[PDB]
Amino acid sequence: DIQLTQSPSSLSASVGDRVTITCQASQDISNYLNWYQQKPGKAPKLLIYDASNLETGVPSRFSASGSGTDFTFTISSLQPEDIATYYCQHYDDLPNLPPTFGGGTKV
Amino acid sequence: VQLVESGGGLVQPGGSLRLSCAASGLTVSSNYMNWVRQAPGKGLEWVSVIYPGGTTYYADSVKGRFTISRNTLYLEMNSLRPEDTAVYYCARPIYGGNAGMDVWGQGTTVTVSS
Amino acid sequence: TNLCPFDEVFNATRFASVYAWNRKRISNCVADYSVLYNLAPFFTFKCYGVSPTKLNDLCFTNVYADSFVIRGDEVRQIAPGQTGNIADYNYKLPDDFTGCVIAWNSNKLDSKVSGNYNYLYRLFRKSNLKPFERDISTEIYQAGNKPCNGVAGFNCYFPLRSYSFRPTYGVGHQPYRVVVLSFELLHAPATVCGPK
Repeated sequence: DIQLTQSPSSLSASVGDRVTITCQASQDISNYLNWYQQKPGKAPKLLIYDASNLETGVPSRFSASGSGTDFTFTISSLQPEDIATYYCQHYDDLPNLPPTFGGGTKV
Repeated sequence: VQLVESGGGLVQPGGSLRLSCAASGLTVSSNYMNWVRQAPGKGLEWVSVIYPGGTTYYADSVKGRFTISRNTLYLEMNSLRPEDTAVYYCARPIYGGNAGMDVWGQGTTVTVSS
Repeated sequence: TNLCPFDEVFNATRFASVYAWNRKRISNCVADYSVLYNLAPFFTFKCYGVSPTKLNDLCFTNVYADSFVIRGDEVRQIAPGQTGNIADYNYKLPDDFTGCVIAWNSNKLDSKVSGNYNYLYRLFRKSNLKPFERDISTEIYQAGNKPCNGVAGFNCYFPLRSYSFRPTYGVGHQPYRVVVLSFELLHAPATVCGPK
């Protein structure tokens, strides 16, 4: 089935510098992309649900837009309060491809 | 909206166990209930899902050994293997284009001791 | 002189959506059932019950024909003994079946640069679909105990959603056109079968 790999997980950087994460696909997915922002000890909450479109209710401090089978997500600047871990997700339940989770990156 | 879970603890291998994800305030009759588990220090996994109609799809690892029962949600065990532990989560994943679908449970625990 | 208008079914500019499929009765024909294979390059040709050679020999009364448009990967769901999203809420196929299924690609004709948002499909429903019925009406769908108000907010949905097509997707998500034939048990004298 689809196999997902990500950028190097152990990324730490000073404030004001963009941080980039890349999600890769194996069996030709199409815009079936979610970004489940997660925090230690708590259940993940949806942040990006369909490709470029963003979830309403959060200030626009995250840049995410793409299509095809290779996707990129960028943070313009990382405030200290926003340190968390971010995953990659392909949502589906059809018999052809089951859903999978990525490796996960710690910022 | 709110979800509640209960049950889980000490158990011996070879003996079944019952998880009661008793939902409150959410219509369990017609919703895409989903079960996902979080191994300790590892990545998340997917287990099973249910449609509004009677339908069950299972992951690769749990082969014909898990059962999900549809105002409450139930899960059952069968000959629990040594390679099974950690927290479980009841999920109502986003379907369609509307926003606000995702709601998740707090947590649980399971361990095979003697 | 009177042949079934298979050309009308096979060559139609506009095809019906999945949730509202067409059914057409066929009676009083002599029809070339063998013309299909050499009619045009067909990517798939699969039938049940009767082998290809016995169609023009065995003689039937009435014929049922249906046609719609689905994406590439969900061709396998149209078969007895299979379950899924389409097989449960869009088009249910009975346990027994004596008809054939023909599915061919139509990527070039419909998908323009802007895309085709005309096609639709149904995603939410309360219960399974009985064999062989057709639905067109759409209305609010509630997921909460509180009765649904006029405004669909935080507990009320719009059950219908559409597709989007571009020429440059992959092989699996390109559009396809599906035509299903069927046969029926008879007690009136037969009327439709092969030429000599």
